Amino acid sequence: DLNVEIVAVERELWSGPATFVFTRTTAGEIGILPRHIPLVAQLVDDAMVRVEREGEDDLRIAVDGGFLSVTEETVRILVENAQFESEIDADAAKEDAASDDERTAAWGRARLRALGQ
Amino acid sequence: DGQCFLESDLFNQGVRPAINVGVSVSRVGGAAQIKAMKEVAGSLRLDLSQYRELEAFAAFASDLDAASKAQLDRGARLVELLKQPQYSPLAVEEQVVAIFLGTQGHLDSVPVEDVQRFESELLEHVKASHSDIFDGIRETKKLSEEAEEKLVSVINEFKKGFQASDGSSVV
Amino acid sequence: PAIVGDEHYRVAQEVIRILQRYKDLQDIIAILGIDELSEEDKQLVNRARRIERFLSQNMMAAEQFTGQPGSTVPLKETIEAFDKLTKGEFDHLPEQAFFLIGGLDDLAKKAESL
Amino acid sequence: PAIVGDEHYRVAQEVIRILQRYKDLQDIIAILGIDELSEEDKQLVNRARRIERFLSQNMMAAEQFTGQPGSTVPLKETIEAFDKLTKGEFDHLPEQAFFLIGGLDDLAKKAESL
Amino acid sequence: AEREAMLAKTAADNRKSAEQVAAAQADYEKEMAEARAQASALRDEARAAGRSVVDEK
Amino acid sequence: LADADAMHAKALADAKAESEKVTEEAKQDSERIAAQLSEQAGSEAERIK
Amino acid sequence: TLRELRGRIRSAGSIKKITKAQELIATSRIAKAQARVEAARPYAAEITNMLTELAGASALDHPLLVERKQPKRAGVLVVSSDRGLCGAYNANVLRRAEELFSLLRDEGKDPVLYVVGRKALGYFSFRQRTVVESWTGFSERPTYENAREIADTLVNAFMAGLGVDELHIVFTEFRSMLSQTAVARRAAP
Amino acid sequence: TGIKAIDAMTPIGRGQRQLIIGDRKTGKTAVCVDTILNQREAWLTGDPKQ
Repeated sequence: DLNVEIVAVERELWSGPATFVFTRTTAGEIGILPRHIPLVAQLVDDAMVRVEREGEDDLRIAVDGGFLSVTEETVRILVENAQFESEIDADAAKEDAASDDERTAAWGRARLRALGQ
Repeated sequence: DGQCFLESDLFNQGVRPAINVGVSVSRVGGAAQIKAMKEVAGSLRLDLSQYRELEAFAAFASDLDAASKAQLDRGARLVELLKQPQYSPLAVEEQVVAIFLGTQGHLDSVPVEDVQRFESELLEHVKASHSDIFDGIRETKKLSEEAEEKLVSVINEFKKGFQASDGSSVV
Repeated sequence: PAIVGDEHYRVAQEVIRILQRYKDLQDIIAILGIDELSEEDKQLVNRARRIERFLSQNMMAAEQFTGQPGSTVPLKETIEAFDKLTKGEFDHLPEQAFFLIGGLDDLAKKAESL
Repeated sequence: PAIVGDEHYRVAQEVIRILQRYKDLQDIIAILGIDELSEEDKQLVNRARRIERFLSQNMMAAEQFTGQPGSTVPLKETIEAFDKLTKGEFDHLPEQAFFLIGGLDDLAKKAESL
Repeated sequence: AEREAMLAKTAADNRKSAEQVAAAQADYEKEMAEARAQASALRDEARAAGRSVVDEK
Repeated sequence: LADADAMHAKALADAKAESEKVTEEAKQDSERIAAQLSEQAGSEAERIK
Repeated sequence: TLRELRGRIRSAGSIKKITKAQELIATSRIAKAQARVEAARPYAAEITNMLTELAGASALDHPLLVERKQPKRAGVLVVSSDRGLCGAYNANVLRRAEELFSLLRDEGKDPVLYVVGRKALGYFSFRQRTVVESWTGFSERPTYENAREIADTLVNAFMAGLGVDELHIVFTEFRSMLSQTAVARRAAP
Repeated sequence: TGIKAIDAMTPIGRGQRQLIIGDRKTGKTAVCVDTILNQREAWLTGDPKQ
């Protein structure tokens, strides 16, 4: 059985139970179910998270420079900055993805990906 | 030939009598003060004035060096040592021992909440046995080497016999 | 300077400039303490407090109160000591090292007692 | 403690201490609200609020307006009441239970009827 | 089972040895502090009995 | 473990022995103080008389 | 003169109000700062846990874990205020920094300075030792974007070896509202 | 004087003048009454010099 945390350098940002959570990493896109091996992975520069559990319908997220840690009993995701799909703005994300600064372009794409595009 | 300036701020804080050192002084005194009292108290005026300034400073600092903190804790225990109740005049043979306790540092194991009781029980113990200290001081005016060692042999037996209102027994 | 010579008079104006500036900061010092001063003023007040305490002396007449002996400091060792103080040579020594002390040799000894 | 008993002097010095702390904390209470205080400071303010209320009395001047008779509290009952109140023995009662009340038996009567 | 129990008993007895040395110090100082506090309570009772005869007289 | 338990038995015997010395000294201490306050009671009754 | 003294009582009676206000504002801000410390704490614990696991699997040959062949220089980051009125806070930081310099120069390393806050940047503008880089606008409200840049600049200065053989941080460790001290930590190697 | 503070730090010699200056209700009278009460330990001895 699983419990999940999303954590930011300055905040315990969100936590719930978990039974499916998915992440995309410098190794590829990966899902995590209520029993999984212990894992450490680094999320891509333009990275998004989707979090799902037996209690309710899942949740959709944008992340900057994230890292992931797993053991079958507990999962934690560790973030430089995070923004929920309910709080990302399409005009701001599209503008950032057009920028010339590499981290701002990646964060633009991250927010566009949480916006389903 | 001097003043015993009694400060109303110290009197309301409960330091009684409220002798404000530095501005209090005696300019004839020190000639007439008996030799034992003059040996024990010979630094006590200066040690209290430097305590008043050190406290007025350090009350608004986070932390301080161990030598200053030892001087502060000595000073706060000397202030609790010098206060006494009304209509209770001590004989000089009891005063010099009461100041020996504090100036020589035997109060350093005793917390500021118990120090006045600690001296009050010790000065009755030494009035009940080991009275050759008080009698010697009265009959020769001098805290001789053989009275000092005989006093320190008794203060340590009393320190093991004593218990503060909070914390442990003394040593 | 025509009567005491240049080296005395220079020192006796540097000492007075310092203590004057310290006394003209005393209205701030009384409220905030030292650290709220600027660094060119805080440098000054640190030596001013040393100079102020170093103008103390164990007098021959003080022996009847303090029991310590009395000291005599010659004019040349007086000028030299305040010349070195005002040029900043002693700012690493604590204020308690300067109280009631006769000359530079006795300042050194008292500093090593601390 | 020479003219009044040692118990009276101790109780009055403790009531003053508790009310002195609260008269210092009233600045924090007003600017930052009660939630800014620690568990030990809110445990003190709970006693202090009740102590300053329990100094109020239904008195023979107020009989003119309220019709309820004025009350006399004996000295021994007053000392014993503030000794128990400063040691916190009534903290579970609301502040309204302590207003305008004629001693400890009467506090029980208001508090059970409230 | 014997060879495993020999090392199990050796390690357990060593752990209890360190615990029993600690308990020797802790019991020694606990008895000493309780006895010294009882001496202070006995003197203090006699000082209050002394005060009671002073006011009685 | 026999050394440690021997030290526990020794320390308990030492503590009871010196505890007996302290409590015997306190029996003297309580008489010693009670005598001085009895002398104070007689001196105060003499002052009133 | 009475006119002067009446003016000075009016002055001091204004200052007593303005300082009592800023005692109560500082009493608000220590609670907000302790909330942000305890909110940043669970990440620091989990990154330590993750780094312990990776170091368990790693060859450990990462540059920040190994001593330079010659101890040429040492970085000191000094953390200090922009606002005044902080009392001995900057006096304590700057005294601990000058003690750290005495130890480093006793080993033979000359310190090179990185500064956070305007007060220490003033102190090392008066005492003639250079600052390599500074930051000022955030000491009372630091944000991760700031610490990202500081830690990048420090790691670049360590990996450059114009570079440092080791680096340190000097700051006050908050341990209670009533007790804090300046402390010196080696952050690398 | 039989006050610990005064006989330690500001000793009153015979034929001294010692000013017990202070504010109102500060124990000025209580220091002098303690000084006068203390002398009974010497008055019981009949010699005019103690």
